[PDB]
Amino acid sequence: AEVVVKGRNVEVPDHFRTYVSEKLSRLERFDKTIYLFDVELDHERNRRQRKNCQHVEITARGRGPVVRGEACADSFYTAFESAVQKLEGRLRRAKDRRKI
Amino acid sequence: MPRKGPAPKRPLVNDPVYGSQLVTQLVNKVLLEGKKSLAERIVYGALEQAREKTGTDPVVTLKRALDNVKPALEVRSRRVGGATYQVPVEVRPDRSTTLALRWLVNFSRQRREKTMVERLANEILDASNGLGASVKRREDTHKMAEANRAFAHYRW
Amino acid sequence: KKNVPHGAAHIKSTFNNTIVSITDPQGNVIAWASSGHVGFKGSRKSTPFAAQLAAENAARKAQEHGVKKVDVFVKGPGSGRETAIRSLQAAGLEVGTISDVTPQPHNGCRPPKRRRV
Amino acid sequence: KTRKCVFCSKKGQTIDYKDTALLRTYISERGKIRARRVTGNCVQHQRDIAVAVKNAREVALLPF
Amino acid sequence: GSVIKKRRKRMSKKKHRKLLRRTRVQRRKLGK
RNA sequence: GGGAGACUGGAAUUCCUGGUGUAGCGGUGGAAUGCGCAGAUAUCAGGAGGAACACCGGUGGCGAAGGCGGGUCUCUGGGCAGUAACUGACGCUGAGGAGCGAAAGCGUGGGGAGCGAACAGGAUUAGAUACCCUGGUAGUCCACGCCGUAAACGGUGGGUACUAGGUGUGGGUUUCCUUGGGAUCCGUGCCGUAGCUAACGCAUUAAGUACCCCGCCUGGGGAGUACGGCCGCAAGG
RNA sequence: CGCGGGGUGGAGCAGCCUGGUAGCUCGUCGGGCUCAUAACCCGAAGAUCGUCGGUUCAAAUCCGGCCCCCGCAACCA
Repeated sequence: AEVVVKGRNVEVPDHFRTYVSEKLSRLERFDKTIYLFDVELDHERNRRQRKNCQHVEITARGRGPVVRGEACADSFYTAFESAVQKLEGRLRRAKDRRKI
Repeated sequence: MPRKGPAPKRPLVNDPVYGSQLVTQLVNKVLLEGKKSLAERIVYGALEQAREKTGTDPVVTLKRALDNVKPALEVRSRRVGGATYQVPVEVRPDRSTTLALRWLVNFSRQRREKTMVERLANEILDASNGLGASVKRREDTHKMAEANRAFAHYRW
Repeated sequence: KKNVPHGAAHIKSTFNNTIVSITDPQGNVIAWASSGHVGFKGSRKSTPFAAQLAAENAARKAQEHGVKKVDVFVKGPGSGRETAIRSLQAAGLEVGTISDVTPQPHNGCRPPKRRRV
Repeated sequence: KTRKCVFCSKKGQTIDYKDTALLRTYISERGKIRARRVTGNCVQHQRDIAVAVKNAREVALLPF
Repeated sequence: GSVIKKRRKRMSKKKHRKLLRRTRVQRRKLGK
């Protein structure tokens, strides 16, 4: 499970590295089909007497073909949590749906 | 040009040396890309080597091999409800000539003669007798079609 | 073994297969032919081609005991009634009757309730 | 059909459970009872035909 | 109307039923 | 097909004995547990036993509401119309109250074919304490009682008088053509004015126009829950 | 103690009593199936009879042993 972590326009704290590792690591748990993950972290809303909109994109080449998956949230941890919930359900569906 | 109906196809001129639709169509399916002239040298040289190993008209040997590889039924693909069904379907004439020439060229290309001319000569000869791997692919395609006859009803 | 001058077919066309016995007027069955015994198994057993091969093998084992004329008795809902009648009229036995004896309860025992898949 | 009846229109006729001809005019070839729409009965005599056919089946005069 | 009202009510009802399953025994003996 | 009691009818499912007869049957989206090879499924003959009543039968009948359909007999309840013979306002509603009240459930005693919670195995699935499959006990059935609850719904308390119509169908009286229409009283549907409504809709079977009596509501949760009492064998109300 | 039967692609199972014609089932890759996953479906890659001995045209096949395998049922072995 190769895990590339890019910004977009943003610092990348050691809390973000660890949290990224553990949410995305849920996927290593039960989807053995994985290969590369590419994770890229946008930061707008900021600068406008308002609350910053984070965005997370995640790319995932499974064993086979390419998921993508995009999430916008007021903060970063809540967004990456949500993104991993979605990915887990999908994959088991791409696990699912088949078996005769 | 699918989903609007059938699309009009290009008319194909016949061969200068041999005078057949099927020789020129074999040339256009020999054409690993770019060199139609070199495809003509492969097909022509292979059919005069067939002329050497038969002593007859080469296009009769070609059409007899083409007949002995030509399939009648093809399997496919429709997955009704969570199970993949090999469905056997009647093959059109042009589809059958296409599978005959395309199998002939590709499994000549797998064969282990030195040049391409000796490969295509030996594959047209072995398909004329019935001893190539391409005839075994015709028998395996009719093996999948006759083994899967029941699923054919959908009328599809 | 014996000779039978004419007999009656029994075709059980119940969705997953058709079991084709033939029977004299007495009702004893000379031989029984089924799709499963042809070699098909599972969902291919349900197919009408399985009924055609079941009536083919039933008509050959029928013809080995010398039956010529047959009155066909077909059972209830399923795929392979007129296909089995077709393979019987081609495979050595002739038409006769086509009698649709479906076992009809009249709100009898309560049927299994509902399949939600 | 689309008549109005034979008992209510002809205005004298009795439906009789012994009479096997009249009850076999209203059952089908299967033996099942035809409808009020198929035969055009008044509703009273559709009840009395249904009960009469049912009695005649109970005493073996109709092939059930 | 909507079935949401009906279902909130029914959630309450369910929870209560369960609460009487588990305390059934206890209510009998603590009451007796 | 209002109710109760009694007697009885056939088709179908299951088991049983006996034939005929062989390797599969069953099941599924696809399969596997499963029943078989000791003679199954299949088919024929006979027997047992239980439950439910195909067709008629539907936007149809009856009942206060639950509800009610095999047949026949016995006992019994209500409704409608016609005449107007009788009584002469004896009407309406009805707080508390008594009675009836689907299904599930409860007690004692029978019965137990099919279906079947719970309960197993199989499969699916990341995982199924699920759907789907194979089996399967209480139950479903009857006798005698409890319980008192439901989307017990027309989501519309009961009574009465009036307010354009059009068309179906159910019960019955009569005037006319001579079964056809008319008119009438009672019933049940579909469409439609006026009027009403927040809107959808209702619309002579009102949610219209008015009178009489009862029930009930007063923001959402907390909660139809606690405490207390009453009923109940208990579940609980 | 015996008299018996019992060996055949990795395996299980035949066939082995009437010599010419050893099958069969899971461990096999490639396909077609789906946008897919898998299955479902097709084909494919291994034994000429544990083995060695005589005769007959032909010998797993018929007969001698062995390695074995046992079934047991006997053993006052």
